[PDB]
Amino acid sequence: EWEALEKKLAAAESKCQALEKKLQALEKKLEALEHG
Amino acid sequence: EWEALEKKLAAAESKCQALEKKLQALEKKLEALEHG
Amino acid sequence: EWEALEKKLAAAESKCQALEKKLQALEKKLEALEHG
Ligand SMILES: [Hg+2]
Ligand SMILES: [Zn+2]
Ligand SMILES: [Zn+2]
Ligand SMILES: [Zn+2]
Repeated sequence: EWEALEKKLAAAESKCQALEKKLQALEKKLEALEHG
Repeated sequence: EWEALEKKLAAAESKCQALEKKLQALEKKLEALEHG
Repeated sequence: EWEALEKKLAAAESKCQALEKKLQALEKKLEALEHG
């Protein structure tokens, strides 16, 4: 249905933003190893 | 159209879950370098 | 509305593809540390 797709998309957006933060967190740890 | 958007979203969901697994795989390799 | 959801989804797709590239970029740096 229509509303279930609205929510699916909102959930998808929040998952991608959480994965962007995890990526930023990993990049910080990598840069420490690469320059520390 | 409507159905093409249903599928687009399903495809988007599966890509994000695959990227989450790749992220977990990279985090494991990073943690080995950081603590090994 | 309907069109705002069309665009939301397109924006979501492009964010995930940008995060895939960042992931590939990080994986390359990790592999250098792991094998260099
Ligand atoms: Hg994503
Ligand atoms: Zn660096
Ligand atoms: Zn650690
Ligand atoms: Zn390797």
